[PDB]
Amino acid sequence: MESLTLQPIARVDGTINLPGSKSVSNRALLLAALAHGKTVLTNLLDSDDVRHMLNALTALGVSYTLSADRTRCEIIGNGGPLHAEGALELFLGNAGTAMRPLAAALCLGSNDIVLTGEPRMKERPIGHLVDALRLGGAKITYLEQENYPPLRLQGGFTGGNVDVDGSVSSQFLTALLMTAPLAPEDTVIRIKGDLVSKPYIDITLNLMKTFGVEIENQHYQQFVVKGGQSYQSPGTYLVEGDASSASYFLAAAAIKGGTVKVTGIGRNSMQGDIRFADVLEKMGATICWGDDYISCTRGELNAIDMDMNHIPAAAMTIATAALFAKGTTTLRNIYNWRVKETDRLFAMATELRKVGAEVEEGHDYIRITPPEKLNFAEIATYNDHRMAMCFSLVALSDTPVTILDPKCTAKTFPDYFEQLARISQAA
Ligand SMILES: C[C@](O[C@@H]1CC(C(=O)O)=C[C@@H](OP(=O)(O)O)[C@H]1O)(OP(=O)(O)O)C(=O)O
Repeated sequence: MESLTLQPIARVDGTINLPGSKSVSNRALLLAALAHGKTVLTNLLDSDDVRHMLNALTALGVSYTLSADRTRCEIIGNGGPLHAEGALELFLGNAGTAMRPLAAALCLGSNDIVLTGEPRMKERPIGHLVDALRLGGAKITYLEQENYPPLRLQGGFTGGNVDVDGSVSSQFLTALLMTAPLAPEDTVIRIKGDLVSKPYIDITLNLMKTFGVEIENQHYQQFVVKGGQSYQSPGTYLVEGDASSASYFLAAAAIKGGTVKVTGIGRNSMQGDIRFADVLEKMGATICWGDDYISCTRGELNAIDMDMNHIPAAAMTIATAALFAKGTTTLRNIYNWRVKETDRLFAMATELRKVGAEVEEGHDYIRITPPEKLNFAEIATYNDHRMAMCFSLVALSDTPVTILDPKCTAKTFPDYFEQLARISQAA
């Protein structure tokens, strides 16, 4: 068991050029692979989730080249649905943005492919997506627990009337949206009830349009898609910096700045997590917006009580930032934290108490009352990059913190600790 100990950080200040967005990167790679023509992606993220998508594309026969730092990728589009037979196994780590989208996309035409991943991925739900794909004609088999990967895909999604549950993950709808345009028949996707993580759907539609396809969005309750379309290379495409990864650095400034500026995202970003900056502002920090940067400057930090369903990833960062705020913070409507890299409500509550907070772990919310002063803890990270990054903020205090399995940040941000160190100042 590897670990990293962070000594107290007296002040943070500086500029971070953000690693590429994981959400945009994996959507762009799959759309580029399906598209006609050569796509050149720049500012692509190099992290485990992207690497698993790249390996899957290699396995499927897609040709591409990567620059030395793996942030520039020249992809030769397949000009249509990807194919493989013989129950070829694609190992997808714990990448939801590879597992959910490929589970749908590979249902086009005939195929015989198995999708699997790390143990935790076999515990992340996918039944709502499988139900929807089957309504459209796909043949899908659960090889282990019903409603979870691994899956054996045998093709057959032709389109039609498809209902999909949007209450647990927006990724199921995302996967259907990217797939349906290439199906032979038109598809009408009806959302059953609620839709969580709605901003990620806007990221999907934005990327689909960049690749030549638009659909009819009826108030997010129903989506009308014309079949028989084709994705087309947009030529060179710049991947946005990752707004979820930015959250740690902006929160660091709100706690212990200084001014921290992150570049690669700005007021025009398509990512929902730039709204994390509005939460810091509500807590008392000062935010500056640019075309290609967001900056945060220390002001004060007051507790808040907010529904965080629109920024589930960055919301975790408020849970540790809350340790430094005045008052009790409550984060609501975040049930799906439970079905991600780990059950994040259980994990966040457990680790927060270790550094001294009094915490109520609600079924779909968390309430945090900070201690007068933090104490040292060895933080468990649950194979979850975000637990490691969130708890790194404990060091913006008088106490060091030890983070177990620090390399788990590689899921989306291999260089996280060096980047936090870059803005950490002793004076
Ligand atoms: C969970 C995480 O990020 C998810 C990425 C994502 C997307 O479509 O790009 C949508 C959200 O999932 P949901 O709709 O289920 O809330 C995010 O939480 O990772 P993932 O890609 O493995 O699912 C994360 O990085 O924290």
